Amino acid sequence: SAYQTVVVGTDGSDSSLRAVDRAGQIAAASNAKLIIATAYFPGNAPIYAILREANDRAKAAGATDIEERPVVGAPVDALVELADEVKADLLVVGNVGLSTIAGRLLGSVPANVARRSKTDVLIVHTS
Amino acid sequence: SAYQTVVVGTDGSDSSLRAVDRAGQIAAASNAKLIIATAYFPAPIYAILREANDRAKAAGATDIEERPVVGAPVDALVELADEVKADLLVVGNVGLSTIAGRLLGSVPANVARRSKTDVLIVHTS
Ligand SMILES: Nc1ncnc2c1ncn2[C@@H]1O[C@@H]2COP(=O)(O)O[C@H]2[C@H]1O
Ligand SMILES: Nc1ncnc2c1ncn2[C@@H]1O[C@@H]2COP(=O)(O)O[C@H]2[C@H]1O
Ligand SMILES: [Cl-]
Ligand SMILES: [Cl-]
Repeated sequence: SAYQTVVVGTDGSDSSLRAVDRAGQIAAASNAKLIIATAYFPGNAPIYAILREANDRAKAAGATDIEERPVVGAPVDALVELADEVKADLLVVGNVGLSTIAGRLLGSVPANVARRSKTDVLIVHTS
Repeated sequence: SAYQTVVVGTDGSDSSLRAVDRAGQIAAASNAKLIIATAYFPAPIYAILREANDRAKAAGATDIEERPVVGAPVDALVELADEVKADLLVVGNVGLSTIAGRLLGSVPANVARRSKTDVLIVHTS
């Protein structure tokens, strides 16, 4: 059953843009819609700079159906909620934060996304 | 450039066979080889792997290897992915969102953290 809708979270980090490269490849192969999301607490010119570069990276990896979503709020909430809202088949994040003791105990975006998601989660090895 | 070598872990559970189903489909769509791995301690095992092969085929995959590996699930999956130069490791989600899991460890969380490859955690339960 092919992925139809893939959501990828980027904060503009090089690590995260690697997560976008991969989501873009997976989307192009599944023939899926890719949704690039960037969560932020709000001026807001850099959020759209992040989304256009992510778009360019995803398009270079093959994706052709790409949507950009600037989302107001915290990263975990914004990605999980977005994924429920668009009925995403897959949610993609990088792995920054997964290995520190403080991230394991206090939280990180990939770990909390993995725990909270009701869909498949791809954790791209970006660091 | 796609994923070319996909590893999926199964213990024979129905939940882990849904992870095999998804890995099969990804392998098909990517044009990759699928490796089906079952970690154990010292054969139920070939029964398990034959079911998994059947499911993976049903899913579109054709280039399949069965690989039984000795040891604990996380160690065996992570070492195998290293040895076979896996581009993607696929596991199901049992234990991931439970406190028992934070306390005893879960396969998916430990794999996500310790693998050196992309990890797809399938929402199998
Ligand atoms: N502000 C954000 N918006 C969307 N996703 C984010 C944000 N911050 C962190 N993430 C995700 O968490 C990931 C942690 O590792 P990466 O930097 O490789 O990639 C990151 C993104 O996928
Ligand atoms: N002995 C094992 N061999 C390989 N993979 C395992 C083993 N035990 C658990 N797993 C993996 O961890 C996942 C936990 O959820 P599932 O049962 O959906 O799918 C399981 C497998 O992918
Ligand atoms: Cl560690
Ligand atoms: Cl719990």
